[PDB]
Amino acid sequence: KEVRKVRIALASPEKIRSWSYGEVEKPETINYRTLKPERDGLFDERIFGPIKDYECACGKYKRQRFEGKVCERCGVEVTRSIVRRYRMGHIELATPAAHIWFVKDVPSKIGTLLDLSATELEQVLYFNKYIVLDPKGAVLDGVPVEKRQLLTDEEYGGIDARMGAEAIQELLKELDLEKLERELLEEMKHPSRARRAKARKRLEVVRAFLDSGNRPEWMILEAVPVLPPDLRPMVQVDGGRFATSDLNDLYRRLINRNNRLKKLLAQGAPEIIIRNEKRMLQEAVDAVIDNGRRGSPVTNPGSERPLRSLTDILSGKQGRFRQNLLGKRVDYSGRSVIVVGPQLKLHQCGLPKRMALELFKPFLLKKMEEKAFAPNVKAARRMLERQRDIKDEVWDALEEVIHGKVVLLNRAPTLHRLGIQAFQPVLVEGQSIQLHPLVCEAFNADFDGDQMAVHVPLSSFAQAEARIQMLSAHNLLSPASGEPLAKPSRDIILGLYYITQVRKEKKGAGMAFATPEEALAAYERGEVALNAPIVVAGRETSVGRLKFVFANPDEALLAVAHGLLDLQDVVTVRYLGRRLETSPGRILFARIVGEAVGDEKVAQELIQMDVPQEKNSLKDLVYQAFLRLGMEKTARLLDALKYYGFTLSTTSGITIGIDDAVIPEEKQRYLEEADRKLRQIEQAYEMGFLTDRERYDQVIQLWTETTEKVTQAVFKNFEENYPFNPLYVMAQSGARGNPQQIRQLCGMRGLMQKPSGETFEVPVRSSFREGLTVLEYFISSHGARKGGADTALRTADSGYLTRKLVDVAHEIVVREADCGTTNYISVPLFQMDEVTRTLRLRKRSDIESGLYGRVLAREVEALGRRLEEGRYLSLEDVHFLIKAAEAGEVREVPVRSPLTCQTRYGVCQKCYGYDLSMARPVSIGEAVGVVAAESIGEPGTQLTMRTTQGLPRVIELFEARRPKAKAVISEIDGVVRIEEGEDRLSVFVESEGFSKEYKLPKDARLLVKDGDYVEAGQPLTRGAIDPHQLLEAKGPEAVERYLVDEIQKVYRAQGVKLHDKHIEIVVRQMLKYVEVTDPGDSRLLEGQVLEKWDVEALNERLIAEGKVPVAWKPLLMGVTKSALSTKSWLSAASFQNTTHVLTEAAIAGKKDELIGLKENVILGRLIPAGTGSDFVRFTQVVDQRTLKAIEEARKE
Amino acid sequence: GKAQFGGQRFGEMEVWALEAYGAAHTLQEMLTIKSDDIEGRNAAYQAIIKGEDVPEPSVPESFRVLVKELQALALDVQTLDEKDNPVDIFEG
Amino acid sequence: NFEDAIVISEELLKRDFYTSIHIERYEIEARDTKLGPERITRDIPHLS
Repeated sequence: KEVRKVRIALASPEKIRSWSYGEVEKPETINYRTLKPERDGLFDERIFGPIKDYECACGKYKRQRFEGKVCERCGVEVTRSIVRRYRMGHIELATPAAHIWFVKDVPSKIGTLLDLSATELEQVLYFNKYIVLDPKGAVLDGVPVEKRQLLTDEEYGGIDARMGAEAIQELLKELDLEKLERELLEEMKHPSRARRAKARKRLEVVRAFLDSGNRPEWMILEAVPVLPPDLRPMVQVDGGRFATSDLNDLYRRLINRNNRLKKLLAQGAPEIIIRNEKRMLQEAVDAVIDNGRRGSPVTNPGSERPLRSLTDILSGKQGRFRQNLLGKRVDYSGRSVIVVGPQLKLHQCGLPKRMALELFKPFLLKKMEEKAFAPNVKAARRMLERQRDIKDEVWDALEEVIHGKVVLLNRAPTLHRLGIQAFQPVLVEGQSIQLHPLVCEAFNADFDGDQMAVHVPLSSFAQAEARIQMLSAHNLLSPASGEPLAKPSRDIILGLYYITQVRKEKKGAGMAFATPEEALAAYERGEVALNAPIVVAGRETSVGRLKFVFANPDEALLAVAHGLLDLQDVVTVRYLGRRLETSPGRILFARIVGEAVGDEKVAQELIQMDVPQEKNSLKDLVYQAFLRLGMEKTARLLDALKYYGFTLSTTSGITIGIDDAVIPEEKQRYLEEADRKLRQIEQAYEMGFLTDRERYDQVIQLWTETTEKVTQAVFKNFEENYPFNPLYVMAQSGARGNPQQIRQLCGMRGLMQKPSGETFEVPVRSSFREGLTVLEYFISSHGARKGGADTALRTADSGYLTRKLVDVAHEIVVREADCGTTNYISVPLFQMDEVTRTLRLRKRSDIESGLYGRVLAREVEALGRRLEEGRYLSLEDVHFLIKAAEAGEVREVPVRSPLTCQTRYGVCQKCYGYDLSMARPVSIGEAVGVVAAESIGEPGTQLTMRTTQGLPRVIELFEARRPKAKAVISEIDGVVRIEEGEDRLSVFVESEGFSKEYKLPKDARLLVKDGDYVEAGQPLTRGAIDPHQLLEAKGPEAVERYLVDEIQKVYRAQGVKLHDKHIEIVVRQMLKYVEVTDPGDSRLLEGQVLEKWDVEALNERLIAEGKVPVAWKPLLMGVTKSALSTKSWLSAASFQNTTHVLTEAAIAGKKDELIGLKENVILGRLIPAGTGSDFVRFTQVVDQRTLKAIEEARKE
Repeated sequence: GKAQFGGQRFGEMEVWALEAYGAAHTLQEMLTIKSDDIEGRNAAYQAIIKGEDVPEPSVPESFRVLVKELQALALDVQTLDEKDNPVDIFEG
Repeated sequence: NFEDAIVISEELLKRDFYTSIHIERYEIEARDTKLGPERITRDIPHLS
């Protein structure tokens, strides 16, 4: 049977000994000259496991069987060389102990459970002498002296108590357990409430020891164990000088003392000394355990280096907890520079022979033997080591070697599941790695020598896991926002456009006609006899419209074979079933799409048959296509496009010849008539028409008005003349170029932002096409670096957001189908402008990312269609509801989301659901927990970090900290009236009776005039909206709503798109905990989990009626504070100061259950997800005929 | 790397996403026979030399390590299942 | 040349146009030990 929990019990003397196998009740260990322990010590193998292969220290039967190896004078049990990695040891100590973690942690686990003047008392209860007053013994020497403590050194009396830990030891033991459940459960109802506050806290350790099964006492160590050797190594450096684990030098003096005093007591009882000695006994352990503490770090004779300790070691910074989720190094790895894989079909991938081989040595090998060639395994090993220059036959193998299995890839800062994908790698020259286009997008796959990785999976499992879950091919869409990603672009586009833009000429006006102008036999000949050209204006036609009457798409094309037209002309041609105007160029697109699509007809469907193709354009198709066609196909499409576009995007040879960097003739007249509006605002200033303020805002709002003219103008000209101009087209289509940029190139730049956010009233007339001058540069400069500080400080903070995020919901997973809940949510379609207050529906996207794939909770009627209760609404579907409200017939689109969905430790399928990015109801087990996280921060990237908005808020949010200027909130409901002006500012929220004095700092921008009307917890002043303060007086959901949304607001304000769901999921845990009042079992506060509260608050009134419901309240945590209180510890560690966590924990039993990711991973289990879930892994496959040889051995 | 070379790293991100996909094993095989768990790497290494399923590591190194780095600092750190019962986490 | 890639003509290799010379520096240190001093001779066993 395999694991299914991990309970941390305490450390017992009896048990510390129980283990240890040996008993390093011996000196130091090593021997340099002769590698050997040291007749009993730290390495004496006899007590642990054998250093070598099975064998003793002298030599015995390294026989596999018999069990129980030892000797005459060589008792080195023969059971391999590894076990040196767990078998512990022990130094049965001299007398008392203190595992610091109960002394100087945070609460002082002992100096609490027993009071002992918080601190200073324990502190003086061993070291600094000071004697404790233990027993017995009738009590007052010059004053009573209350069965409790101390007495000062030369503050006579005597002892009949002692000192050292023995004190606190026999102390703990003799200490009524339950009575304190009464001596505290009497000072809990009749107290003052000042220091009768810690009263309770006593129990929290108390009861923690009781209903736990863990005894105290043991806190003082009667056994100070010894970790294994193969763990605190003694490796040989460069010859004879070694490198101990640094820890081992601690355990050192730890024995050094326990021996030096172990003698003093055997002989020579000089009191004062015995004292000055034990003082070190602890300080020994003290160090060893948590060296660093107090103010004196151990001084290795020489350096001033602190040297680890039991603490440090476990203390992340790769301390057994973190070290896992931070690194480790592969066995079948290999990285490299990446390069274009033009040819490469999607799913395919790079990998040059050179590495490609070294990264497969294994399989190759055997496969070789299994082939007539290369006799014996190892024998083979020798032929691929004959330096270089391989043979022929070989490779062939390497091929039949990989055909079938895939590899994973990854850029530098991976970020999303996509950040890695799999591909049927292929052998290929050049030493760099070849990679397919499309993908790029994901990894933000750049091409400037960047590199990626490649991991090799062996498990008949991991492999399958990959391609069916990680093939770029099977993964096309970004859960991040249910839209494509394998989106052709930054070229592919360019191509497609050109061949689907069509032309427009002008040497011909009085052209077309409803009734043939003169004739056709004429209209045309007028062409072979100059003037109006093929395509051109008209009321109903262009020469082409007649010159070319094509039957099949073929012809139209076969035409282009001969220099008649150029794809883009408007020719008459019968496609499928009718007459069509389109170009040889547009039509082709289709077929292209079509064929490789499979059905030349449904194709035409999705397609937007007439209009220049582009980013947005296809994308839909893209998505679309997928919609009504299996992923399989979807790809091929994506593919060819890639191709077809490419080769095309080149046959049509476009380029960049500066001249093409067009400047709209109206530049002059514009920079001319504008240049003049200035001599009229400065010569308008000469007098007094304008203040220095009314003035400066004019030269500014001046050039920007003209600037915008430059922009749009150079563009208008860009459509009526040169509609095929390189630059443009691009920007138009998807290729490259945004509205902005282009400008700076051709028309002009504008006004710059000073270093302190100002703007010189002097513009940048020149445009890059022109050699911008000396000054304009020195001022246009700031921008790139003050905007380079972004790419700067915005890159560092790894995933800062990401992490914190993660830690929280790594739990949350599809753990069931339908929480079963009726409860739903009211989705906001119409925004409420908190300023104008006037209304308006939301913008396109938002919506989608609010309803997309949501689940209806209470059916909806509108326009005649009826949306039953519970149907995954499709984009189309949501699309609909959209027009539905434009047509207003519905206000809040009710839906089942995660924000609620009760399943607790994960999410209910029909809640959230769908958007597997795959556009299909969410399959069970998915790691949404992450996913959410994942997505959310992926944009954290491009979020401005200048400071409020962007990232700087996100923190504020998730975390939740009363931002600057709190924003005055209406606690209650009522009326209002403002008072005073230019002295003492404030406002008043006076309902009926209670006129709440709502102040203002003398500088507030309020917005709820003087009179108005309301309802509970709301944005009064303006500014912000505090998390906690709200909640409290308005409920938990409420906040949530704000949260996400709020967050979203910035995201939206930066191009961020992303299903809301995600953000939600996060939020969820933000609630997870609640405080307590009127209890029925645990402490009267202990923060707490919802479910835990109800499987106990819906169980102490149902089957086990009585006690008390044990209510709670509204409690808010933030990622941070969050995780921290998560019940699990293994995970609980990894943060702040682990000590604490364990500390407390250990004490009471404390179990885990290993339900989570970060959980089962710190240990390296088989993640409770997907394949490692509870619904698709406990399945046994049958083979039709091998079910009837299993049906006759069952009825016997 | 004396004879043959290199040894690629692997970070959290990697995992989380790995987590992103129900990459179960792809995750586990990425945390074992390809790094610490000495048992495996050899075990596995051998495994292909003959071509078998290959891994299936008993219980990941690190788990034991830690538990031991634990006791190697007090605290039993036991192990139970679904019925809450004694484990046998080290068999040696 | 996609996204930011570039094509080349074998031509340059022909003319051997873009070629770089590079010298890697290798070093070694022999120490004094308890197990004996670390010499360095053109004599080392099993080496064929």
